[PDB]
This record gives sequence, structure tokens and C-alpha cells, in this order.
Amino acid sequence: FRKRTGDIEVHEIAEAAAKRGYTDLLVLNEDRKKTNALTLVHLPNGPSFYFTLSNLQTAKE
Amino acid sequence: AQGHRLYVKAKHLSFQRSKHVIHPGTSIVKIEGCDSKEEAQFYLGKRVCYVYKSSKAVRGSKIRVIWGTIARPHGNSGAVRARFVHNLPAKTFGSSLRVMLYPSNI
Amino acid sequence: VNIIKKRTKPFKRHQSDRFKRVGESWRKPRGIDSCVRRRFRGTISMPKIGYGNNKKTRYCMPNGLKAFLVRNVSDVELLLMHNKTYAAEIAGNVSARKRVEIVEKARALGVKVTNAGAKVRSQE
Amino acid sequence: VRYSASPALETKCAKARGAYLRTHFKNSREVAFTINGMSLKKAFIFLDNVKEHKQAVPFRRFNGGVGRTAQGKEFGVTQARWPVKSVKFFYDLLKNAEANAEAKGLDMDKLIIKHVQVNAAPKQSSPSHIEIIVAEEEEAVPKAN
Amino acid sequence: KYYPAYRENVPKKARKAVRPTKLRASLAPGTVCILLAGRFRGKRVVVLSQLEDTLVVTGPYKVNGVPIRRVNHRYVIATSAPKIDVSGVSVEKFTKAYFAKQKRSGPVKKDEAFFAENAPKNALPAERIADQKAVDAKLLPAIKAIPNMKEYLAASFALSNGDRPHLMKF
Amino acid sequence: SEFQKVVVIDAKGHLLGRLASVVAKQLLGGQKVVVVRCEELNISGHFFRNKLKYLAYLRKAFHFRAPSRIFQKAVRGMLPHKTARGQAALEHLQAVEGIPPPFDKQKRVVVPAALRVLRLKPGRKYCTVGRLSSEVGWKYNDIVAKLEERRKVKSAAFYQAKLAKQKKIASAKEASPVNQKLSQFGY
RNA sequence: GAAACGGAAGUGUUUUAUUGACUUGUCCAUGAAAUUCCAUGUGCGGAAUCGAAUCCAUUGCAUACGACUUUA
RNA sequence: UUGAGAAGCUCAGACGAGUAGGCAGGCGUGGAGGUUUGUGACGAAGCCUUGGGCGUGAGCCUGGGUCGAACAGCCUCUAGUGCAGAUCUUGGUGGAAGUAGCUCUAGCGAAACCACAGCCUGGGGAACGGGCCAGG
RNA sequence: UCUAGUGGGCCAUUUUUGGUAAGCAGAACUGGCGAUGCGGGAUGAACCGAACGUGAGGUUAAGGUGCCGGAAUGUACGCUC
RNA sequence: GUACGUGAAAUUGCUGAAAGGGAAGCAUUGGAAAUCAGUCUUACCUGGGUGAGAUCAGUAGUCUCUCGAGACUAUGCA
Repeated sequence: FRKRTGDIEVHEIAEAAAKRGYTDLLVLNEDRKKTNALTLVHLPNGPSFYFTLSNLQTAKE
Repeated sequence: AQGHRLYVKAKHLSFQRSKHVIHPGTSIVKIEGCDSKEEAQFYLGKRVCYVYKSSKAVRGSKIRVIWGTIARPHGNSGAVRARFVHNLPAKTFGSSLRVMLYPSNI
Repeated sequence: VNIIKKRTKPFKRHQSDRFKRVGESWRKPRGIDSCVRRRFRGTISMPKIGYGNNKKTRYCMPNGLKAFLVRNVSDVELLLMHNKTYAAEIAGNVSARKRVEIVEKARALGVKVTNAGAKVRSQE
Repeated sequence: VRYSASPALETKCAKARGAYLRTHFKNSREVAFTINGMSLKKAFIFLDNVKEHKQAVPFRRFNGGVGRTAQGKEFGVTQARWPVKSVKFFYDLLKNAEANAEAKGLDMDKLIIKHVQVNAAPKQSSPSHIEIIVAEEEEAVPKAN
Repeated sequence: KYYPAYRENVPKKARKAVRPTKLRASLAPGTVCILLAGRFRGKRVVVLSQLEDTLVVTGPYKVNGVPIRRVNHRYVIATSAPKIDVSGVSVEKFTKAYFAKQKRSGPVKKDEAFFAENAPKNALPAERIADQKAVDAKLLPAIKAIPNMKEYLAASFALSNGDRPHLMKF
Repeated sequence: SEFQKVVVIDAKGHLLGRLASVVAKQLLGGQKVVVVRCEELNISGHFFRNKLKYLAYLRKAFHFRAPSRIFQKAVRGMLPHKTARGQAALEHLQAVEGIPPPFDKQKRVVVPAALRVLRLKPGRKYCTVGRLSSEVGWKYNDIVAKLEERRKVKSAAFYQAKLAKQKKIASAKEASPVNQKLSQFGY
């Protein structure tokens, strides 16, 4: 897990992570303290999928 | 363990009050060792704190503090009036407070 | 001239908590024998003109701006010369299509929007 | 249809309802309180006993005018009664919920009464809405790690 | 973008002038002083020189491990212990810029800020240790000559039972 | 001046009202107070004076006779017992007759503002609480007045052993030259 | 590892036998820092267990009912 | 120096209980003329909400939820225009109460009454008491 | 010039007349409450202070500083058990 | 889902949390717990390089207004 910093984009993260040995990138989109989407990118130039999440529950719940 | 405690012990007696009206914004503090209003002049302006512990480990710590300052003496016996950043809870009557030595003029 | 509020609690009508039929909207008591009208000790306060707030800081949000109601892109462009004094507040009945257009326009004008995240999602 | 309880998710539960039932609301409320949480097989035995006066239903909140019995010592209270109209409706609903679980393929030897509620039907006398949810007893899987 | 676009409530000319801080007469250079706050609370250190408001203070780093530091004159107790000879060591190199924290420059790219591949550390340089050693060398003989003072600076001040600071003298 | 977590007070020769007011203020100040020898408290006035006062009290409630229960009642009337603060302050007071074993090996202090010898005019009749209690219902006076000698004898033996032990260091003090070599500091 | 003493509510006072250390008793050599001016096992829910008690075989000894006393 | 909604801007000083009564300025509702080249199925109105904000206040704005077709700001006009009371009207629903009834039971099953709580000794002068004060 | 509302009492003080077992009653006068919250008076419709926009700080009045209860178990001189 | 648009309050049941001892609710001040709000460094200034284009051409045309004012069309990028 790496905290998103500044104005680095998903494609920039993907091309940078492709040189770090990573193979899949998962970006959790949240707005107003609620995660609602998830885009997963297959590295280095693989397919990209976009899902919208719902019914998010954690172990304590 | 007697190589610590740069502060002075104190007790939170009450708020400033008349017979039937209480003023929680200013608190009456009994600094131990101070036995008159002339000795209370040394502790004027000194930082005083109330140190307590709460269940949640917020900030990665179990202890939280309310800071304050000593404003003026109260009465003849050496009690002082202290104004804290947050008004001290009424449950802390008879609780312990710490009177530092700073801001020091000594 | 930072924002100072002489009072933050509301003025609740007397006996409004006792009775559900009685609303909490302030009503001036008219009973002569009522202790609230006579302003005894321990009773609830009453709206007085002394509670009024500073004219310079009146109507100002905690960030120092005044809320200006906005319903379309024409209303946002009005705050071009007053972006340091007013914040745009989109109306509640403006659709999510117009809300998007308002929010992009306000961003170029340098205008703060109070509810810029309503009825929309994000996709980076 | 929706029930008062977040459970009744299809996998490990079974539901049963009775609406506008011609039985007193207060008596049904007391029976529901007693059988709540019991195992399904244990609840059937208890309901049969109340029919046969072997066991007494402790009237607990609406206990005004209810005579105390020694059979209430098990429940920690004193007042008790032997309703048969309320018990018959609850026995029928439990039979329905058991049959629903059998259709769902639930494990029949672990069923307990997770949620049973009684609500006031419209004044036609005071009728009663009764809804029952029986769910499998959730066991804890050992970590073994 | 330059012509003011608003009312431009220019502040009125405030008649406030900056004047030198009048420190206490007891906070002379060279007097042994007790630190009241910070990570070095309770330590006894020697006042090298007075800055504009703070006192450039240090305990001999070979004695109590307190490096060349600044201390606010309000958070310090000026004891009446015999004064140390500090006129020998030059203190002109201790200014506010000498102790000022390094300004943020942050030369990075948006490839290593992500992944936290920067590891920026500014550990104390060698000249700071060299200055500390020079001060220690010029101060140790002064504290060695007078008796019962070397380990006095090593000890930590504390209050015991029955201690009344309004009555005790330092 | 200064507070301890637990303060043990030897109530011998202390006036009832003066000690109770000091104790009640200390209880509200946030301190745990233990009062021993509650049967040795003194009350100004002759024997018949407080006799009729207590006899009238008997006419009035749960009449308590034990000396500690008398002192506990006096302290309670000086506390805001109708509030949680007053009740909490009351629970920090432990009044007993005699000096029980947990307290006979602990230091006991006295209150000069409550001592009879410093407050009552010489030649004034006084009534001891323990004697006053003995005739109004208390029946343990003789056995506690007999056990005190056992405590005193043991305590006196301890003091003699402590004093004899102290003599060695006291002699060794002046024996060491450094005691007077640097005695210019007043020690 | 201990033995004594302590009954008022002893629950602690010693005596130690050693086994290891700090030993501020005192004299030296190193390390302290960019924190570069204050902010500071325990609990619950489940089970497999071991006893005990009640109901229970009961009983009137008790008794509106509760509840009580004996015995399987 | 831009600070001419001259109905604006600005400077200064003093003052602030209030029944009857008098006089100003405002808030809100239904409908009407004008206007916002106004809002709305990408969700109007209503409703809910320990979301946020504005006003001394009447009130207003807004987030989320619910919802499904209309609705609002400003200037003016208009009136069947604002409720806690009327032993108010209509409707709905409570405690009494699963009580009275037709030991324990089985079924069926009310009504009167209801500002609200509810341990005592004294005093609170106008009952003070149950409601305050001082105590148990 | 016209133009709303009121056309009483209570607490009583003081001066004061008659008194009459003695209290008490009768005039005027005086102000207050009545339209008035607040500190004190243990509590208090009429006693002592004081009359009110929202607040911060300071200082007081009447009352008080053993504890309840904010504040000297203060100083000095006396009476009493 | 015909007990049918929306579905308020009074009232009722279940669940969860908290508080319990009698004037009570309520007011003031804070604690604890739960929850919520918005406020972000990012831009500005300056220098050079590289290209770019017009509101720049020791530039050529059209259109609409009143010589020059707007809009464009080619051509060059000092």
C-alpha cells in the first residue's frame, strides 16, 4: 500500500510500478469518507477494469 | 525515583462561586506549601495542568492534559484563581493539579 | 475582524420539551404570572437585541464568507468580483447535471462552493 | 416482505408470519418473550407442555391480575398463566418455520429462535401480527494456526 | 494580475517598534542554569551567551550530554552557583540563523514521492560536533578548577518532599 | 500544608467539633482520613450537659452509641451528604475506637487547631466521648480500655528498641570527622 | 530456600542462608545531539467436565399462591 | 481613496425594567399581475434525519435518506393568511387493564377518571405542598 | 389644539385622635409593592442593598469568612460556663 | 401487492446502547463516549533554452459598423 501523493496519475503510477516489479495496481476511489469504486490495472499494459463498490462491511461489522 | 517532579502539587477545590451561583470559568486551586496570599505571588502566571487518563488510546497514548495558568490569589490562606483552556469538570473537585515553575522569573 | 458569536445555542420556546404539541419555535410568553416573562433566576433566556451580532461579521460563515444562493451558471459568474467575500451555495433543487456545470465554473472563478460534493461521484 | 430483524438472510434462516390473527396481543407478547432464543426442538416441547399444563408461561410485563405459580421459578419470575390460543398460533407458526427450513435445506438439529416479534394488528378486540425467524446456531471455526 | 481587484483594506500605520529584550540580571553569561522544559528538563547547563530573547545554552557535552542549544529565558532557573569562565570561547558564531531549522527545498520527482523512495535525512553535520568539541575543550578546565561542579552539572535537578520553591533560593 | 494519601489522626485530646470540621474539610479536599482512638475525643461541657443532649437525641432514627459512630455523625453533618460529592467524601473517612493493627504501626498526627489543651481554657469541665458513650449503651469500654495497655506496652518496647538502635548511629555521627568538617552548612 | 514475631481487623515486623547486581564511597576515560526555544496477560460468548443446590420420590412440619421443613 | 442603493457612506456622545395602551420595522401562508432568457424524471413538492450553516428572533439555506410531478426567489396586488388552551369540532391513539366483569384456571372483555411526579418531621407569613428551604 | 388607557387596594412607616382590662380602632401624612428581575435575609410578596441590552476584566454594597459555603479556626481588650 | 401514490404525529412491539434512589423534566459549565464540519503549497516572481501563435509583421485581402473599431482569411515567427 502506497499513499497517493500530490498529482501523480494512474497511468504514471502504473508505468512507475511496472519498473518496481509490481504486476497489478488497485486504486480505491473514495468520496466523502466512503469508498465506492475500484479500478484494477494489469501491469504493464494489460487490461483495466472499473468496478463500483457497495455494501462495504468490515470484520467488526 | 526522586529525580523528577519539577512541578508542585496542587488540588482543585472548587470554582469561583457565591453562596448560590457558581462561575466555572475560573477555578480555585490550593497549591501545597503556599500558606498565605504573599507566597501566592510567586506562583502567579505559572502554568498549571490537570492530568487524567481516558479509555481510548488516542494519539497512541493513554493520558490527556488540560492546561491553564494561575491568575491571582484567592483569599488569605494562599489559594489561587486559575483559568484553564477548557473549564475544569465539576467531577475534579479534590483532584490533583501540577503547578510548573515556568514561565519562571527566578 | 474574526467571527464572534455572542451565543451559539438556539432560543427554545418555554415548555416545548414538556409537550409534543408545542413546537420549539420561539414564542414570546404573554402570561403575566409566568416566571419566564418576568425573567426570574434559572429560567430560560429570551431573544434580546443585545444578543445581536457584529454588523461587520453578520451573516458570515465560520470561514469568513457569506453564503450566496446559486441556481445556475449565471449566478456563479456574479461572484467574480466578490470571491473573497462570498461563497456559492447551490440550491437543493438544482439537478446533478447543472451542479457539475456550476462547480467547474466556480473553480475557474476562484469561488468557494459550500456543497460542491452533492449528488455527484468522482472518477479519476 | 421485510421483518424487524436484520437476520433471515436466505442461507441459514427460515421465516414464518401470521397477520391479523384473532388472538389477544398481550397474551401473544408474553408467549413470544418466553420462547425467544430457545432451540426449535426445545421450544416445541415447551409449547406442548403449556398445552398440557405441565409448564406455565410467565406473564412478565402485563402481569397485572396474574396469579403466581411455582412453575415460574425456572424463569426467575412469579406470575404465570396457561394460554392455549396464543400457544396454538405460535405452535403453528413454528411448524411453518420448521417446514420452511426443511425446504431451504437448513441443518435441522441446530435451529434456534433468533427473532420472534408480536405487533398490534388494527383494532377490528385486539388482533396480533406474529413473525418468527429461526436460524442455524452459528459455530466458531477453530483457527488452528 | 497586479492592480488590486478588491477594497484593499491596507493596515493603518502601527506605531510599534522593535526594541532589545531586557533579560534578567541573574541570567548572565556563564551562570549555571536549570532547564525547566523540553527533552532536557531537569538538567543543569552553562549559559554561553544571550541571544536576542533566548539564551544560547549548553552543558558540557562530556558531562550531561546537552549540546549547543537555545533556551527561552522564561523556561530556565538562574542558580547562584559559582560562575564558569566563558569569556574565552568565542560565541559570535551562535546566531538565530545558526540554530534555524533548514528551509524546505524538497528536490524530488513524482515517481519517488510515491513509493516513499526519498529517505531525506539531515543528521547533524561534523562541524556542529567540531564546534561542540571546541566549546567543551574551552569550558572543561574552568569547571574542573572549582570543586564539586563537574558532577553537579551531570546531576539532574528535582523537587523532593517538603520542597517549597517559593521559599527555596537557587 | 501538604497532603498524604492516607492520614491517620490520634484523636486523644481532640475536641469533637474542631476535629470534625478539620476532617470534613480535608475529606472534601480529596484526602483519605483515618481517625483512631475515637473514644478519647473531648467535648466542652460537663458530663450532665451532653448527657441531656444525647438523652434528648435518644427521644428522637438509628441511635448509635459507639464513639466512632458519634464522630462519624458529627463529620457527616458538615458534609453535603445529599449530593454525590458529599457521599464520596464520606466514604474516605474511617473512624474507629482504639488503634487497630493496620494503624498501630503507622505514624499518627494531631490537629493543633482541635487539641483541647490549646483551645479550652484551663479549669473548664470536659466530657470524654468514650466515658459518655459507656453509660448510654456502649458496652465495649472495659475491653478496649484493657487492650490499650497491651498496645502501649508493645509500642513502648518498639520505641526502646528503636531508640537503642538509633544511639549507635548517633554516636557514629560525631565519631565521623566529616560530620563537623563540613557542618558550616547548618547540618 | 527459609524460621521467628505479630489476633483488634495479626497480613505485616524482622532474622536471614545464599545466589547476582547497582554499588554515587571515591578517581578517571568513552556514549548522549538535527526532538537544533514549551506542547505528553485481562475481559465476554460458547461448549466438553467436576461438585453442590433447587425442582424432583416427596412430605406437612409449611399452607391464596408463592415460599418453607424432612426424607428417594 | 475610489466609502453617491444621498433610501448610501461616515463621525461622535448618551441611554437600555415594563402591565394597560401607543408607534415602527420585519418573518411566514393560499391565490393574482410582472419578473428571474428561474428550478425540475441526471428527480419538483412533501416527509424523515444525534449532518452542516445563517438570523437577537419570527424564520431561512443546505447534506443524506425517502419520494415521484410539479415548484420557487424578487417587485406589486389580494385574503376564508399563522393556535396549546375555548368542560372547542372531527379523526386517531394511550394509561386504567387483560382490571371490573361474562385462588388457579380456558376463552371473551369494558367504562369512569387522567397537568405531572409521588417516604416523613418542622418552617416558608398569600394553602405553601406534593412541588421550596433545613433535616431524618 | 386633540387622543389612548385608569377613576382600586395592599404593605405599612411616621405624625396623630379616641382610646380599652390591655391589645386596638380612626384621620391625615409618607413612600414602596402594585408594571420590577438581581445580592443578602437558613427558606420567605413586601426587611437590608440595589433597580436589568450581550459579554470580558476589575472593584464594591447589604451581608458575611469553623464545616456545609466563596472568604482570617485573624489581631487586641472584656463578660459568661 | 388491491389492508395498494406520498405515509407525519400520538401510540405499540423487537433489537442495540446508556442511565436508575422519589418532585421530575429543564438551564449553565465542562468531562467521557459516539459522531460531524470545514480550513492545505500552489501559486507568485525571475532567468535561459527549445519550439509554438496575433492583439507582432520597414506585411497582402474580405465582412459588418463609425479615417479606425471589431470579426475573420491567407503568408512570415525576427
